[PDB]
Amino acid sequence: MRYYESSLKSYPD
Amino acid sequence: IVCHTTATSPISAVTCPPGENLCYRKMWCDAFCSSRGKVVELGCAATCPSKKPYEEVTCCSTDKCNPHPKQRPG
Repeated sequence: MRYYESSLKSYPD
Repeated sequence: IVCHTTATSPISAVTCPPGENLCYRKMWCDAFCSSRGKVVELGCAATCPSKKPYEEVTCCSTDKCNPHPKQRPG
């Protein structure tokens, strides 16, 4: 659930 | 030039000419600094603000120049 510095699909884990 | 907003709710590049002369990429840490690093909360701004403690704010003035490592292509 974040547009972190390595993912853009709201990943929970 | 337009900027994306990861700190609003979803993420989208909206023109921010009224006030913010450009965009800004921020980073820090969420509820718990995971091993994945911080987050990527860019947006619009008048000038790269915040720069005293550990806030790594950034800037970008170009056709949506706030693309972070989101959809890792390849």
